[PDB]
Amino acid sequence: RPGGDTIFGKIIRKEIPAKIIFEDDRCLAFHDISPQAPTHFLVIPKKHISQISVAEDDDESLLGHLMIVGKKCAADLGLNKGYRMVVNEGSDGGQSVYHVHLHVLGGRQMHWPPG
Amino acid sequence: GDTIFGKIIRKEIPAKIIFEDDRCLAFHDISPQAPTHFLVIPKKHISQISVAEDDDESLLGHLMIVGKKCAADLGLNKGYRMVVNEGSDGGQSVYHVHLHVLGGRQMHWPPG
Ligand SMILES: Nc1nc2c(ncn2[C@@H]2O[C@H](COC(=O)NCc3ccccc3)[C@@H](O)[C@H]2O)c(=O)[nH]1
Ligand SMILES: [Cl-]
Repeated sequence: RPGGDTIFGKIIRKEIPAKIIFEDDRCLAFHDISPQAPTHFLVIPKKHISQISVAEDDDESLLGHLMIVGKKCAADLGLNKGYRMVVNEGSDGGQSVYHVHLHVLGGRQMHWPPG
Repeated sequence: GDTIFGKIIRKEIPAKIIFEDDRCLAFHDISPQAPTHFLVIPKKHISQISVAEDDDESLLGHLMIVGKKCAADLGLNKGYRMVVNEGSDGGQSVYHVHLHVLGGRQMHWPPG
């Protein structure tokens, strides 16, 4: 099954419901079920890549597309004071789902350090 | 307007450079928030991610690929966190797009 069987692969194939913000042939943006800010969504590739550390050189356009879609969705959601984009890698990064994903958080002041 | 990151790209002030190519520069953060904390920045002056153009897509992805390669070279085998801040709520400190890469300790949740 295209996208794999992580929760995110299931969401891509409409097998598990999600609150979808934007969808194209390359990616999907949807709200996080455990939000850490008043607005907290995810942008994921439809292609399954387990983690950023194994992304290939030719994935550059796709990874950049996640950011472009993320910033467009943030504007569409009225995050006019800004937002934070996060990619978690591995154990120290706090990655819990091994399908690459970009978090976008806003609607409150984000603090430093970022975790 | 120019920023301190422009000065770093132009080699006018020092930074501990990790990697450079024709289109980006990676260097250690002067105010590190983890045992390893570096930045990957485009040489093109994009002020913030909110104004990035569609044609910049692959350049933005290039920052992430460079970041992950630098992280491996710096020994971050247990993982790391990549961050882009936008605007005041995002805590963006310099108005030149930059990818933070942090590791060498457990990163926590929420991410700020
Ligand atoms: N809509 C929807 N979102 C989901 C679902 N199952 C998971 N998620 C979200 O995926 C993200 C994965 O994040 C990471 O990999 N690291 C962040 C993290 C997570 C836990 C503890 C510490 C850090 C998390 O923020 C989840 O809330 C789902 O069924 N539906
Ligand atoms: Cl910043």
